[PDB]
This record gives sequence, C-alpha cells and structure tokens, in this order.
Amino acid sequence: QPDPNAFYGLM
Repeated sequence: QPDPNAFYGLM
C-alpha cells in the first residue's frame, strides 16, 4: 500500500 509502514515491508 501507499502507507509508509507497509512500504518498509516492501523491502
């Protein structure tokens, strides 16, 4: 998602 929290999981 566009969320920064979930954005970290993208890694």
